[PDB]
Amino acid sequence: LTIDLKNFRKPGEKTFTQRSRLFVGNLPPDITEEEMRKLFEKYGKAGEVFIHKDKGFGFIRLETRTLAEIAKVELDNMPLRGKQLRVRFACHSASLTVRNLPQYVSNELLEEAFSVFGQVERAVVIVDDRGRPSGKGIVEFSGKPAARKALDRCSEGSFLLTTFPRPVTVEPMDQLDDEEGLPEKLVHKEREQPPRFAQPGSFEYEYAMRWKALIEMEKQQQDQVDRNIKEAREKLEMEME
Amino acid sequence: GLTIDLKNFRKPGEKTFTQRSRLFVGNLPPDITEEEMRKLFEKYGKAGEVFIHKDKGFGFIRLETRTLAEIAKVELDNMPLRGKQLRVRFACHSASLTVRNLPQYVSNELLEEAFSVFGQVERAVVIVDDRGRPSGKGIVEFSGKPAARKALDRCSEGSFLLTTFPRPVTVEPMDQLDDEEGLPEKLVNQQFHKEREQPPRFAQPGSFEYEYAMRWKALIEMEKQQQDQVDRNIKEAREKLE
Ligand SMILES: *CC(=O)N1CCN(S(=O)(=O)c2ccc(OC)cc2)C(C(=O)NCc2ccc(OC)cc2)C1
Ligand SMILES: *CC(=O)N1CCN(S(=O)(=O)c2ccc(OC)cc2)[C@@H](C(=O)NCc2ccc(OC)cc2)C1
Repeated sequence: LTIDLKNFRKPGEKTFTQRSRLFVGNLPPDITEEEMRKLFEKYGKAGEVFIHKDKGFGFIRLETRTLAEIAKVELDNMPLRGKQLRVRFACHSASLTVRNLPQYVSNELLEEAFSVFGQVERAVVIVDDRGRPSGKGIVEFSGKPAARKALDRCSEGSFLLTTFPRPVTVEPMDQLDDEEGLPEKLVHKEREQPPRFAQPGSFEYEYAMRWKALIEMEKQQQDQVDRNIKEAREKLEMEME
Repeated sequence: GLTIDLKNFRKPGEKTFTQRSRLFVGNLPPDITEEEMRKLFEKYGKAGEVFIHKDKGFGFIRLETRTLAEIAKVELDNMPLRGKQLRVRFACHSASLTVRNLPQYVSNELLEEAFSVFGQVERAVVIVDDRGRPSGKGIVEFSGKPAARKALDRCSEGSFLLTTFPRPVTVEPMDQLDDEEGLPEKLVNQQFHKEREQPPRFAQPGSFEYEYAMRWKALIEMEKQQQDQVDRNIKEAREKLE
């Protein structure tokens, strides 16, 4: 009910990062940076506010992500001078996936390693439901160039995180919104049928079945690819002794 | 000091007291009671289900809104109570599903009502990309494990069709993954130092690890040029059939 700013932070969490930046769209036309701060003025001070008055949307950075998530629920679809403000988390411009993490790698060892290409805001080695590592990681930098450095250096180079000499793999993080998704308000031939199970003997069944048989050979063939890739890697694992 | 003040503002339509506002609460003092647990989270409104494991030590508590359980998470995690230091996290989801091969013109509400034929859906979502286009994937979250197993089972046996186009959806079990909390330093023996005595660095060419790392690299090079043949080979058959 009543939050103490100046005491509202997850441990280690950094302030005014790209993760606590908001996209505020479907804006009124007379909107200014001054009025932007006014809407979010209860969430404490805000960092940068960039407002594309031509496109009718803008950005504002808050202190912590939870502050922004609070804001996002209090101000989404909020009516402002005729239009309904849409409020979402902004895309991360320097987010990176890391595969082939070793063990005894930790959120901190990652932030330490990747810090060599620029300022890291966050780095987390993703853990399964049993608390163990998956081999995947997240590394979010302060700005684009540090991620283009990290991306490029780790593709041409061989970046080893531990004594074990299998280098890590580094790809850009796909910026997908899996909270709001696609509502009906957005978006007739394709709807004129309901969700149903394709019934045997029908035309739609036969096509469904033609598709599922094509996924089969696609899986069978992929399976032979990652089968001998697996055992080649596996051979390699042996010779290290 | 400066503050924020809220009240009772939840979106309409959004379901409440789902698995997604359930907090795991660990490191409990052994004399913890339910009555005392609710008083603890009473800042954040009346709470739904409260569980306390038999040997005390940990429990769970449904809050109303995911965003409400966020606020309680950061204000109460690491909080001392009777000397112990509470670990607050979100509990896992026991009834979560990813769906692939979605047809176009599917929405959160359609997906939701589609999969209700198997049980109580609490959330559906059509994952979109950076330009707000559907991604072809989606999440379906049920309230109970039996519903999500039913939706799994009936969707590998049959061809579930969400629109008129006869391309059946693919329905897999949501891999439970923590990209929020990860594996901190404090949560990690002897091979530990075997492994951690080389700092992060690049392989220096002409070294017993550069030659090895190159091998690991050449296998990635193969793996990719081989999957492309398959991509090639399948995309040809895919078009034919269509
Ligand atoms: C996903 C996850 O973190 N799990 C799976 C089961 N639970 S839970 O926290 O998801 C959960 C279970 C029941 C419930 O309400 C009745 C709410 C939440 C987990 C957990 O915390 N248990 C610890 C555990 C048990 C067993 C194993 O391996 C055999 C590992 C961890 C963990
Ligand atoms: C990249 C970015 O800042 N966004 C966030 C706001 N929206 S979104 O609501 O579609 C969204 C997509 C992905 C996501 O990942 C976390 C979060 C939100 C975006 C958006 O609509 N950008 C404007 C735009 C400009 C041009 C075009 O051309 C098709 C489309 C959209 C993306």
